[PDB]
Amino acid sequence: MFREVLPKQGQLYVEDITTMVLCKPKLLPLKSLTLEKLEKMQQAAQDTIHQQ
Amino acid sequence: ILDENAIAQVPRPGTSLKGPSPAVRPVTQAGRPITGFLRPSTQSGRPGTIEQAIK
Amino acid sequence: LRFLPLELSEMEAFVNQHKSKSIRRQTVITTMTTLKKNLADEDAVSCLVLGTENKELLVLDPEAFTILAKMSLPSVPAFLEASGQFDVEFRLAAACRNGSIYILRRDSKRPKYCIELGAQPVGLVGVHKVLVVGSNQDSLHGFTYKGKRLWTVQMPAAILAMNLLEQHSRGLQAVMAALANEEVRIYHDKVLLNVIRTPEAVTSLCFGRYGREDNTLIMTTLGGGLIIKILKLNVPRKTRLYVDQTLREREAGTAMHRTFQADLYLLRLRAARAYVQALESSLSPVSREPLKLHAVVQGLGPTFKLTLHLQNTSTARPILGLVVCFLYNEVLYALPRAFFKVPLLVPGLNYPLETFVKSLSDKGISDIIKVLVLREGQSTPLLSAHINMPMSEGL
Amino acid sequence: LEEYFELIDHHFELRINGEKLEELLSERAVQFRAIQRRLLTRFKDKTPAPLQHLDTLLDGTYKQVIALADAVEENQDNLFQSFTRLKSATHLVILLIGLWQKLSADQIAILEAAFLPLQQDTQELGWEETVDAALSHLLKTCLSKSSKEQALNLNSQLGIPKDTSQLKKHITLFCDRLAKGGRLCLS
Amino acid sequence: IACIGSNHFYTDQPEVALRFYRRLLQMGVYNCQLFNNLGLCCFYAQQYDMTLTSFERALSLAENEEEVADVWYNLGHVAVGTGDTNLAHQCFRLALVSNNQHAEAYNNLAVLEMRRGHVEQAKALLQTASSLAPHMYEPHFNFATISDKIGDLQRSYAAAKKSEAAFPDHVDTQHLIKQLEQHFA
Amino acid sequence: LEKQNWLIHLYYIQKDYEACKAVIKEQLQETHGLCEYAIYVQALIFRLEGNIQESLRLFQMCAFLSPQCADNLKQVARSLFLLGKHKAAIEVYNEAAKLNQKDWEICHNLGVCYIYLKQFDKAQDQLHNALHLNRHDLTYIMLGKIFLLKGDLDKAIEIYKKAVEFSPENTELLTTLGLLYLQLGIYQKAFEHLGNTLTYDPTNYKAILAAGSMMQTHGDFDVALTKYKVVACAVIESPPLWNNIGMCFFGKKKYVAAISCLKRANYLAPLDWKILYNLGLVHLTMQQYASAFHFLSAAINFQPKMGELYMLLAVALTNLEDSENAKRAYEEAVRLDKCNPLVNLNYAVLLYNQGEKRDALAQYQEMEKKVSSSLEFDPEMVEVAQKL
Repeated sequence: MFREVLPKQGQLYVEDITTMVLCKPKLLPLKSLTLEKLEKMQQAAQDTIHQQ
Repeated sequence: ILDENAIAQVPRPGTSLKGPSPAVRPVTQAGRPITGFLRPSTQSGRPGTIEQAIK
Repeated sequence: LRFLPLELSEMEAFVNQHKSKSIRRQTVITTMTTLKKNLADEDAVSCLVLGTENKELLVLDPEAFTILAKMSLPSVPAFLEASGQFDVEFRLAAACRNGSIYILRRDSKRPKYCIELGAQPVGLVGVHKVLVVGSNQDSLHGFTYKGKRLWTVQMPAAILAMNLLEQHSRGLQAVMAALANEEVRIYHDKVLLNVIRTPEAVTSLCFGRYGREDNTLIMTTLGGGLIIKILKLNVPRKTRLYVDQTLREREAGTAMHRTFQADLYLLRLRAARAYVQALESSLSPVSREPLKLHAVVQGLGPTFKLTLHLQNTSTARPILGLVVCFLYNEVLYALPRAFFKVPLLVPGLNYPLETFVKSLSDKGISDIIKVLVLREGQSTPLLSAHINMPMSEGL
Repeated sequence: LEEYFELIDHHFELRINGEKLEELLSERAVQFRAIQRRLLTRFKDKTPAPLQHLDTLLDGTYKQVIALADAVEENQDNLFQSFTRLKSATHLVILLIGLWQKLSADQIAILEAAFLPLQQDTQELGWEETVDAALSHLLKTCLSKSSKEQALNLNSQLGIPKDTSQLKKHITLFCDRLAKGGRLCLS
Repeated sequence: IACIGSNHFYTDQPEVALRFYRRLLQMGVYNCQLFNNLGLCCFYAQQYDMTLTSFERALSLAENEEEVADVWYNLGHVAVGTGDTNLAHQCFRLALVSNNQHAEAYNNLAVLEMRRGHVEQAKALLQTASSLAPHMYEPHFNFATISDKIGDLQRSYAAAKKSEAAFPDHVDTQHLIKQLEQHFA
Repeated sequence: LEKQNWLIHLYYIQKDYEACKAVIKEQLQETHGLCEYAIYVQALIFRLEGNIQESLRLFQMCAFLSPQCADNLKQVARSLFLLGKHKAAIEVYNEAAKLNQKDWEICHNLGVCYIYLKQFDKAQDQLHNALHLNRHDLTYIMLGKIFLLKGDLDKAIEIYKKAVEFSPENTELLTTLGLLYLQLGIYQKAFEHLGNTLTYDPTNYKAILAAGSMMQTHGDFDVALTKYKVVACAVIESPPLWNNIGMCFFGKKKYVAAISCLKRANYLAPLDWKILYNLGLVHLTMQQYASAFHFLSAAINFQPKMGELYMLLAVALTNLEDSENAKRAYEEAVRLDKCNPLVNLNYAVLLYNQGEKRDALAQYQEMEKKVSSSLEFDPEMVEVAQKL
């Protein structure tokens, strides 16, 4: 019945070093209903043009 | 660009259409952080010249 | 031999073969500082601290023909070195061309430095009480001898040269302040008088007083005239959602760990799969054998400008034999030269190689265009790129 | 190296003339757009008003724009002819350099890559800048041993120059440092 | 719901945003955007069981080549948050392979390259990113940083000034510009 | 020659850069060149702007005009060194030196060039010369940088002490010497020099960070928290500051308000192993064991040659129903750890809980060979001893 002991002290930065930054995660914006309808009406014309 | 309708040319900052910093929120232009819910009325900034808008 | 007036071409070939040597002297100056007490004999002077262009206020002394000191602590050039040639408190006001004005005292004492300016200072005079400096953030700043801002004044444009006239009380008269769009602007510090357009530029504004009157003003423009015209922290907060989520994590941590490791394994699998498929089709515009290409499309209308930005990314190694081949739908787009050699790609330069795509369909049809960059001895593309051509907006 | 430079200079004079014609066409187009916006404003307005000969200024500007467009077309054709003739000349010059010294197939291929970079000038990349960058690099990594010159004269950029003297200096220096016994490489 | 959810996610409250997006999930909305958003929220709200399956549903639902590229970009973000920079390398390269004009993928892949050591690759990729999206500040700042690290203070100035033009209230850009303008005298 | 003299020196001082530049195109025309100041304004002024190409061209012209002038060669080599070319900068500084053998600038610049060229013998000797001619602060800084890159702080402490000896008001020297004291065992003179810096500049971020770090190390987290409050608004988004603040809040048992700061710092720098290690440690202390493994594995993938990382990964693992992985992780740790007995004690605990009691004695003996302050690692030391 022994519990493993954890260090109570973390790692602390002692100087700020210029590191190359990464771009940030990108939440894909949702669409409206008018926009979806417009895109689908734009692609349906293409489909009928190709299907003739 | 080619259509001017706003009466005031340089109105007070806070009365014209023409938060988290770019270090957190991704951006699309110099400002204008990315939005949720793209709608087909979104302008999200405007270009200065026809050349910039084309290129 | 070549100062102003001589032949500009024929005697410049005799300068090299003669080369008779020269002398040296003190460098180019703008302003000085001198003594005032033993002045009306012009030989019992002691200190001569003059300001040059290399911000070197050399302190020369005629009692021993020596150089006592040199003031180079700004090491940036002053505009007007001494706020009106001296101060009565001897708090000499050097003006750095960075956005700071110093209180670097006479005979080079210890510096007090007020950096508190939004931009560089333009023009400095003094009335032995205040420091009226210009600015470029559309204002002026009246500092005291110690560094406290006594009064600032707002102006619409940038300033070129100011002054203040004689003192009746402790500095109470008008300020002649020109602008940067040919305008003058006169003030009583609090009350406004004039905005009209005389001087294109100006050197100095002083007295013009004749006949023992009160005040006559002079104005020296740069066209040539001499004008006289009178008119606790933000630490975030966590809601019930956070404590419920942490309780779920504390009670079901093992299942989360296991399922996240399974998901990571499947993600590595699918990423390796897609990477191998891309390597097969050679669809990466970035892929020993160093290159980088991306294709930009510009323009509405039936004719688009398609510019391929290609770049060799290596320490120092050029790429001799490469060639670009376009893949399009020959019924929708009319490419003049769908295949062409590329120049010798020097490591580090972005080569824009452009073409003119043209939409042929009378109806708006947007079809992809592939680009393959490949060696001339090989048949597998070195790399590739894709471009979704926009709609035609034809006629 | 002397009847070859005159073709280069003709090509570059045509290029400079084209850039001037285009920067003039820019101003003419801006004038036309401004007068057109004025006329559109007069159109949208209800109240009648004299045109104040705005239509005449529009016609004049339109004539200027058409003249400048035709001038730019003719300059483009002349530039293309000059480029083809220059390609023939540089072909001959590479041939005479590969014969004048016992140049193998590898160095001849390097020279053909450096001197024959493109078959059409464009408003972002032309023959001068490209061959100049290639020659500066070839002299940098192969035919030079002083770093002072390597950093002062032997630099490479892809912007239209204001004079052809650097290109000609580099070509003469290339032939010279080949004469002394230099040889080309890649790494 | 989408607007308040985004604002809740970016002001370091991803659990409330995860709730706001689980609401849209509960109301029958079935997109590629919604599921990628749920993945970002689940990962950053520290719910590692429902994280990657959401990205898988996203990649499944994506009716484009830019949506697929954004999902692979976000999967690379997940991977680089997990460590194992090779998986993030592959995900960023796939985001490039899907959408060639994806500047964030270029910037992150150049960051990982310079992490490996290949400086010229990172320089070229950051130049491409800053050419595609000038309004972003990270490619300019990184290019200026690496240049200043090797030298070339002219390029460092031309890049840090564009960084300040993109994100004018930055901090490291200001220190870089101060150091540069100090080196010039 | 130069009739105007200051005309084209009036718009420039005020940085007008229009009339002063346009005037050049007119003044030069009237004088037909050979002014020597119009070109000079274009040069140094050009270099003041971002452009360092036209500055190099005009310094080339000034060197051509005066072939036997050392300052012009110095300026041309400096315009080179402002670009990436350091070998050519050295070869021009050499010519600038064979015309003047008594100036410190040539030697200092040769030092900083040979530094970028990784030639440390020549750089070191040249900077020693630059000191002997005229001692300057930047030469001392470059010499300290050489002695840090090449070797040890044993060679840099002397140089930085001798540097701060005179002109002791430079914040860079004080702060760097204090940092190098932190890098060694001394924590007292480090505090002395950091306070010396803070007297001059109270809001010095680079010094406040290290002072708060030192404070956190010896308990008293509230003082470091106030130090960080001093500079929080100046740098509102900086991963090191928020990592130190999260460790402050983790010190005084504010585990949630520490996870918040640490996750915020991790979002702003996903490649920084210290924040990942801290997140893993805090999620271990919070008994979550599912996130702890994730962040510790990330910090392993970012700095794999560490001993405590594998210990904590094994530690959590033990609670994730995976004991074989904990075994191999502990083996990795004990192989890769040298001077931390906590790893040995925890592996002994794992072994004894596995019912072995045989290799638990081996890990206990390894720990007792390694050895001393932690209150709770003392008891488990004696409890796993007496029960074995």
